[PDB]
Amino acid sequence: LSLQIDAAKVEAQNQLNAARIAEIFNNMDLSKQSEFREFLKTVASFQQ
Amino acid sequence: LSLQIDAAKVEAQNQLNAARIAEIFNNMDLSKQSEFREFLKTVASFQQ
Repeated sequence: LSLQIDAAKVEAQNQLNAARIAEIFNNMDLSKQSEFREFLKTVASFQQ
Repeated sequence: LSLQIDAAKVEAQNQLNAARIAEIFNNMDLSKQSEFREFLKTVASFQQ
């Protein structure tokens, strides 16, 4: 049951951490991609 | 069954994390490649 709780922790940890990882990545990336686009769009503008 | 749930977690974790990894990479890269192109295209423009 300890090994279990250990798994339970390792899992909880992995889960909240999963959650954390999943989130951070999604937030970081999606947003990042989209904003970088702006940057490009503007560099463009600027050229003209 | 615990080892199983442990695998189930390790797997769930690996899965959502997989998902996370797969996504972030794809988003980060595809987008990144394409935008960097813009940059080049413009540097070009600028030259002229």
